[PDB]
Amino acid sequence: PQTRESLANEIWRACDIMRRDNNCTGIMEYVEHLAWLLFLRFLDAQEEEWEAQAQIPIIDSEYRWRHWATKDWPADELLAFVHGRLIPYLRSLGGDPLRETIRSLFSERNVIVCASGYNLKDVIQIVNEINFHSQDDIFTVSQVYEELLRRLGNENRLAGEFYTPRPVVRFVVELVDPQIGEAVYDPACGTCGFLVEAYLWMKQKERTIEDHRILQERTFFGQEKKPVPAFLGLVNMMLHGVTVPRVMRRNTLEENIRNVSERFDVVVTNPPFGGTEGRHIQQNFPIQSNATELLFLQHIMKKLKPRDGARCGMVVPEGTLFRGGAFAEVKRDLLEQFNLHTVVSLPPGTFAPYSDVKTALIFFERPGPTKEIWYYELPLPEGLKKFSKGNPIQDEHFEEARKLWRGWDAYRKGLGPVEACLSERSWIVPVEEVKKRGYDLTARNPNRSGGEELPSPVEIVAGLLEKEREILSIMEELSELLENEKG
Amino acid sequence: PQTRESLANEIWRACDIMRRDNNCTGIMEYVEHLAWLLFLRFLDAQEEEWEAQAQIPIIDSEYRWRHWATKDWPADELLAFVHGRLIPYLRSLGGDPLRETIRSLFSERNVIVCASGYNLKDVIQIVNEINFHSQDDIFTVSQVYEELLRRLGNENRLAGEFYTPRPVVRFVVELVDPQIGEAVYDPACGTCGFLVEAYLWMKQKERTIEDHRILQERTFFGQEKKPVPAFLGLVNMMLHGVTVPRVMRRNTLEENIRNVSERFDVVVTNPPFGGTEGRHIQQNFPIQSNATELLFLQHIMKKLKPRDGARCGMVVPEGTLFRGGAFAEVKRDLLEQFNLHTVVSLPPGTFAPYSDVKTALIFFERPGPTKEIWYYELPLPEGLKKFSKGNPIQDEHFEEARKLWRGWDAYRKGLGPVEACLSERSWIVPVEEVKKRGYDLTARNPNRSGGEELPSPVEIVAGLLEKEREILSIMEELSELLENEKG
Amino acid sequence: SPVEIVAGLLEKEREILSIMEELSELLENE
Amino acid sequence: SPVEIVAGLLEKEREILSIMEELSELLENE
Amino acid sequence: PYKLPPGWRWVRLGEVCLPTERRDPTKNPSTYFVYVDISAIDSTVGKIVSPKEILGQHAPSRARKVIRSGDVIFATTRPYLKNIALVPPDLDGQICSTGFCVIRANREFAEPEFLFHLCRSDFITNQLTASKMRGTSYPAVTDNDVYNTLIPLPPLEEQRRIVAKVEALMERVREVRRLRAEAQKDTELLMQTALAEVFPHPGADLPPGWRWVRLGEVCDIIMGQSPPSSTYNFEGNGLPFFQGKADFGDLHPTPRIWCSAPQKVARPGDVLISVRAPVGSTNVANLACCIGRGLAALRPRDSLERFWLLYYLHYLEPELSKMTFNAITKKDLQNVFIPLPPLEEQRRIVAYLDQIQQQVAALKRAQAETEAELKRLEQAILDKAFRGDL
Amino acid sequence: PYKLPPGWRWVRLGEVCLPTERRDPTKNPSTYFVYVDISAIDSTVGKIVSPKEILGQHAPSRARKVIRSGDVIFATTRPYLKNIALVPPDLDGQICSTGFCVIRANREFAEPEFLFHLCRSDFITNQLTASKMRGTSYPAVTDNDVYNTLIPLPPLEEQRRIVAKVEALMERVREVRRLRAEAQKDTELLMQTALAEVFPHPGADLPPGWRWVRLGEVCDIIMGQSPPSSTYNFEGNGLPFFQGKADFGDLHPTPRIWCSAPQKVARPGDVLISVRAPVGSTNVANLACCIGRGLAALRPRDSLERFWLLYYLHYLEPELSKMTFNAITKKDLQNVFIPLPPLEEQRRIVAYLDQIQQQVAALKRAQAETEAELKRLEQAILDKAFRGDL
DNA sequence: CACGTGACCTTGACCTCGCAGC
DNA sequence: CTGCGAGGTCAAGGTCACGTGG
Ligand SMILES: C[S@@+](CC[C@H](N)C(=O)[O-])C[C@H]1O[C@@H](n2cnc3c(N)ncnc32)[C@H](O)[C@@H]1O
Ligand SMILES: C[S@@+](CC[C@H](N)C(=O)[O-])C[C@H]1O[C@@H](n2cnc3c(N)ncnc32)[C@H](O)[C@@H]1O
Repeated sequence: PQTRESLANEIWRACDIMRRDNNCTGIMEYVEHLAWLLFLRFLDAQEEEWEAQAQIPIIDSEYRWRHWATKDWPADELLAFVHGRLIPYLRSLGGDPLRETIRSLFSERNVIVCASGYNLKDVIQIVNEINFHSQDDIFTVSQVYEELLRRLGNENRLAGEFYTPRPVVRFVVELVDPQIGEAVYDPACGTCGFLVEAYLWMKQKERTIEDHRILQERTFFGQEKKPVPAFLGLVNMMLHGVTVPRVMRRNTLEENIRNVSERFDVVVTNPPFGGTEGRHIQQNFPIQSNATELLFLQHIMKKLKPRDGARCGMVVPEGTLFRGGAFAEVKRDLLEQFNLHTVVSLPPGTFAPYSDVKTALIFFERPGPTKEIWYYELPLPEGLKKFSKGNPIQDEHFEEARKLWRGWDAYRKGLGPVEACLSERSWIVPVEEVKKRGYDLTARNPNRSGGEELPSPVEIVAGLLEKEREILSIMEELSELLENEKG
Repeated sequence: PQTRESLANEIWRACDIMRRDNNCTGIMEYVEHLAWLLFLRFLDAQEEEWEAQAQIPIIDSEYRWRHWATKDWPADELLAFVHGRLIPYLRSLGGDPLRETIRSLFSERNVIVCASGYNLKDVIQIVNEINFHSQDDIFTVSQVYEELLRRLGNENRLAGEFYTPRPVVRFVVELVDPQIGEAVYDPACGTCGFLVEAYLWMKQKERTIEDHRILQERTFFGQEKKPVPAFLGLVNMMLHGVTVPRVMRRNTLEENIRNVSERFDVVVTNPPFGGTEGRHIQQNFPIQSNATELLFLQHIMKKLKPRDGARCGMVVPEGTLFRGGAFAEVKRDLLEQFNLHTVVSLPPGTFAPYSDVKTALIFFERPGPTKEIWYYELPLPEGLKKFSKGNPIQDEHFEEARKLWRGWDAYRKGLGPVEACLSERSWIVPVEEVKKRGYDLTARNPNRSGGEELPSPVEIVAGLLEKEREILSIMEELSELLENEKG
Repeated sequence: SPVEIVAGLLEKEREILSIMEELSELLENE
Repeated sequence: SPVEIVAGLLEKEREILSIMEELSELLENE
Repeated sequence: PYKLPPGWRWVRLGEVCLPTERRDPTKNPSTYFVYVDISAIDSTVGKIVSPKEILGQHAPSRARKVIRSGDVIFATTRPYLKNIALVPPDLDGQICSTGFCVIRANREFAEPEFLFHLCRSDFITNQLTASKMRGTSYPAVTDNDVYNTLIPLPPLEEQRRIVAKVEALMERVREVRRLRAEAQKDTELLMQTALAEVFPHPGADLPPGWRWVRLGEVCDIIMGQSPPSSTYNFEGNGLPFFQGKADFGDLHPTPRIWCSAPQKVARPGDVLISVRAPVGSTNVANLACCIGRGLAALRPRDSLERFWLLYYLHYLEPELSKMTFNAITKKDLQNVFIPLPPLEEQRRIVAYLDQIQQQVAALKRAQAETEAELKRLEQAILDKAFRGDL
Repeated sequence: PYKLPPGWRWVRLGEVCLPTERRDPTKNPSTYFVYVDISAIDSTVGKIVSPKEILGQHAPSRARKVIRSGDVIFATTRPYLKNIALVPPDLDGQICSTGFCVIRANREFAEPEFLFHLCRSDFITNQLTASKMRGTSYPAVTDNDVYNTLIPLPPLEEQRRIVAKVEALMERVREVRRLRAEAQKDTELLMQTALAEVFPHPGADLPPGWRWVRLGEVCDIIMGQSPPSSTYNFEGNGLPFFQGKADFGDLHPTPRIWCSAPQKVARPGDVLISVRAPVGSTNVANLACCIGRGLAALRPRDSLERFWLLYYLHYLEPELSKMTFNAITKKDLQNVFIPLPPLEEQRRIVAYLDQIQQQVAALKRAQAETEAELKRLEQAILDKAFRGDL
């Protein structure tokens, strides 16, 4: 498709139009502004298809993209229309169907709109000069959008929280190997999610008409809590894109795991990196801990279908790996419930600028119990202490990881020699040894330098203090409760 | 005593007078010319003492040193007198044996006389200005004479054959430690001999009337074959000096050893390295070999008195040490008959320019059989590969040798620790091993480069050749005699 | 002794806490 | 047999001598 | 290996050491000696707590190495168990098992206590894993590898004095975990104490409306039996199969295997009690499943709360577990005695005990995590210590 | 150490070597092997002349070392006896006695025969004397000394094919000594052959004027006896004492000891013959002396020349020495038969035999000296060879 | 006698079996 | 039933000492 051509270049132009504008502070604002315009145009197009089968009105007719975007506005009147009539009209549709959905998506803070009505008009017409009935052009816009999201990922430390490096994604999706049709799930899908990559891949094996409609209807189930990634992501999955994708603003942790009844073949995900949620949410899980990452791990564990070959690629931090207590318990369950067939240690700063925390890719399988685990530590270029905004992670480091993993995958089912999957960088750890370590899944490289790059002790004593004061809080809660309920 | 300056200088002047003269070619001629003048003056003095004992006729009054030396000659008439009427008169001496001696000394060829009668007269007046009744002046001339002999030793390669380095002498005499009165014997005393040093030592102990006579008459027995060293030596022993010492021009090998008679308490000697003698002489020895050095060794062995403590210091070459056959036999006998308590390896060129042959000092004792032997290798200055005319041997190297030997002498009689005598240049060899080696007494220093500095093969095969055809000659003689005496 | 136990347990806990802020105290330094 | 033996002995001797002059022959060289 | 601060040098451990002696005590048959073997060392604190003094005649074949004050003995057989010790003056000049590697620090370079804390760390033993074999199957290494493994040595030779500083940290640290252990022990007893109040001892009379009752009266029992082995399948045919406690989760049993023709089934909400050693463990059934002979299933009649019975059985568990070999029978279970309050009061107390239990569980997990991170804190102390960062 | 030519390098023997195996033949109990021990080596030529083939079961404890073609085996027990050998292809891959040092030359640096000829020389063994014991009483050295002794390595390393020159030389040299030995053996019988001519065997007819006579008739005998041990003195009291042949020189006996009260005395010119093993040896007596029981003294009577009798006794000596243990008696000596020519003819033949004997003595000593200098020539060949001087 | 071969002794290393814990 | 380690066996040298042929 492509044909970026004039079209790609424009879109880039719109971006510099927003750069000039006061109300767009940074690339963040560019991408969300572009997102809401694009989304409205999308909605209008989809309904128009639904005029075609109506032959056999979400909003109308003043407020459809057609009538107000086509018009040649005086700038001031356009700006006044958008803020004065349109956003408000959107804010309040009230139709029990989506239409509520739409507001949920216009529900909060700043809809990003240009300060100069002239700039707004320019960006709007650049957007409506896209042909939505040509998927070449849609493809182009999807590419520009993706690049914008990457640049956003580098510049802004707040995302960060809803972004994940595409090399990581592509790698995880490649190793998980989704087929059509197994549902693909991301219990927290920041923005896009791995779902787009999964889409493109499963699409590369598309084959037949019956299949394509499985891809666009029945294969993408995943979800998001916070509004801005939910919206940006929605726009991304329609952009790449799937005509009407299923993803919900909701909380996955409000759900009660014990009643389950929703399950998927595949889970490719990067849950949050871990703070507290607590209380009432905690009760939705058999193990109870304030830590979000642990609850997400549990949720994922029971979100998988009972059949053999149930897979999950997942991103975890150091914490989930070396921490004991509830983690160990969950980890114990994991190892017995599931076969966890690989871990890839990912160096610090992989996720910078958002965080420099060291992370690991966890690919765990579910035929049965876990016997042995393949560890691949991943090299930084020898120039750098850490991965950075200046030098980020890219697909190559993963080229090597890929080849060695092909080796391990061969050996695991015994179609290949073990020697293929071993390099001083890669080693294989028996499950017994991780159970003597108190379920510490952290990467320890046998053929490597002693230094384990462990935190300064105090940070350790600091966290130790904070959860000790948590313990005190728990005990006085205990004595409050047994002195309360006394007859 | 030592009124060197006034007198010594003149004698040196006389030497430069002969340097100017044509018929004195070199220091050799100087020393013999001086020798015959000095000897005549000596003879005259002794006879004057005998005028004193006549009170209670060696030479005609005309020919006594008094009358012809005192008078002031026109030079030509002096020269004409000495050659025409004096020397032939002195070959004109027929009488008691001693005059036979005087005749004997002159009778052998060509006394050294200056070409210029003026120079001759000058040298004669320098000689005649010596006071023979002052032991001071005699002491001085003896010193100058000794220095002349040393310089002669360095300059002339033929002497060489009748000279031995004074450091070697003094060392040997010091280790032998002669007492009064045990006779001292040098079966071949080249010139002076070790006898002067022995004299001076035994004299450094006299300290009583009886002793002196013993020293002057009964303690020096030794002998010389060739006329020039015999004469020069006689002059030296009278110079130092013993009034009229007993040593004979004769062949030491003249004598039969079975008859022996003799014999002496001490033997300090340096017999010739020596070459063949053969025939008639060979029959004088139980072991018969053409080699002079071996016959000298035998002679010495039987020349020692039977009493315990019978000693010999001796100089031997490599040949006597490493050669087998008759040598081994004699060597065997030595080791069994005698206790040979030390050997000092003397580096090549110690005798140069005469030889450069490696030599050894052999101090052998006669209490009994030989058990343990003390070996001292002697260092060259590390600048030098070998000792030379330019750099000769001196007393210091022997000083170190001295201290270590004191150590060994202490240990031998068990008055001291072995550790004293050992140094990397000192080692002790047990007799069993020298008998395993076929009586090779050559120095092998354990704590040293394995290199033994053997001569190149060719020389070995050469000597081997000449004595192989010697064997052929022997067999030719054998079969000639076996069919000659057939009945 | 249910109530008593929590008490003592609680004393033990804030004692432990005391010890580890002594630990943090002496660990910077830093 | 006395005379014969020296003879033969003599032969061994001139043989040995020959061997050792071939030895010297090949020894320089050197 | 890594960066170094200006003074420090990298030296092979051996380079810092003294040659060390070995002698044979049977050469002195009537002379007693103190013997030290790997069993004589406390792995936790790295001390020799239990030497044995032996007559020189009865000396074991392994007894041949002379220890001396300040020596560090490092066992070569599985040296991940941290049997390493610093030899006290009392043990100076004495034999210990050859299994050890004797480290005599020459005080010119290294202070011994520093070397002790170096060996005590995962550092040197990770050197041992890196070389030799990585994951080969032999438990032991030669003494001379333990002499070739790199260590960082810091001169001076005060810093080894620094370690003196480390001891401070560690003492406080170990003390913390001591308390934690005691806390953990005691914390669990809370639950039982709570239960002790709610359930009366047998034969006491009970608050009004309650009555003693035989379990068989208010509960009906399905004993369970194990099917033939053909029935077992992983293809999910029939019902899940639980033979005994080994299949139990902490609350609900995790099904790993199915039975195509089930015999005795447990419907959800049945209460499962193990009936053979270990007997008395309970777990609740969350799904229809088949039970083996190792299990019995309890199904509570109305007037009985499954959680009332459950908490009761939890209370009874310690001597509900007897210890000829342990088995319990239908009649045994039917004739155990249970207190029976009204159903609503049962559910009230059940609620109360439920929040006590959630609280002590959260508690448990919390202090468990603190313990783990105390271990990690220790490893952090040593890792930071052997670099100039204190 | 040395000075060396441009190509040459000094390297420890070990540096040039290959690691070498040792195996246990009892692991193959029914498999035969060829065993090599120090007794199996000819010291003179440095070869293995007598291996023994042994069943792997009966293998001696010593047999653990495996040899291969080109290996140089160098005995560590008294390695001054030159038991050193070059292993032939027939013995490749084989076991010998641990008392050997196996030298496997790696042909990159050293070709083996050069190393053989190096070890064969007094060079390396003198290195061994410089180290180890100098005088320290123990005959043997460890393998690793023999691996640490310096040697010149002669690259360009087909320069070490100068070994060819050495071997060429050496064989001719060894051949000479062979012939010399033969000469020496043969030369001895000359004397006896001469004697065989002059003395007729018994019962033969004699030239006119001669007559057979019993020795007792023409000789009178003083048997001799050993005095009490107090008489013996080194202070030269009484007469010298000769107990037996041990006191003999080859012509006249060397007195080392005296007897203060002699019993049986031998005047000068008496002829002494040993009467105990070895019987039949004779020496003339050159001085008045006392004789032990081991000796008998024969005084020749007027009709007889002491040298006629002496030469006769030399002739009779081989089975005049018989071989319960052998002793000879006054009567035994008196009844031996002797040819008696007129005195003058006796002295004539005595003169003739005298110059024969002086000639063969001179001969003896000459070839002995040649032999000795052949040994020296060999040592010279090797010493000159291991520096660039050929 | 003193030279070597068989024996004994030591060091260092691997094997594995009795024993107490999960 | 599995992991731990102390007793045992084993291999590589190294020193000791006795049989024995010249
Ligand atoms: C690291 S991101 C996921 C990245 C995403 N897979 C991607 O790279 O495209 C974590 C995301 O999960 C979302 N999230 C956090 N808590 C959540 C919850 N309780 N339920 C659903 N989503 C949640 C956050 O908004 C954040 O965007
Ligand atoms: C090397 S010298 C001895 C050196 C002498 N000791 C000295 O003080 O110079 C050997 C001397 O012995 C003499 N000589 C050589 N053959 C002799 C013999 N058959 N009898 C006596 N003397 C002899 C030689 O003339 C020579 O002067």
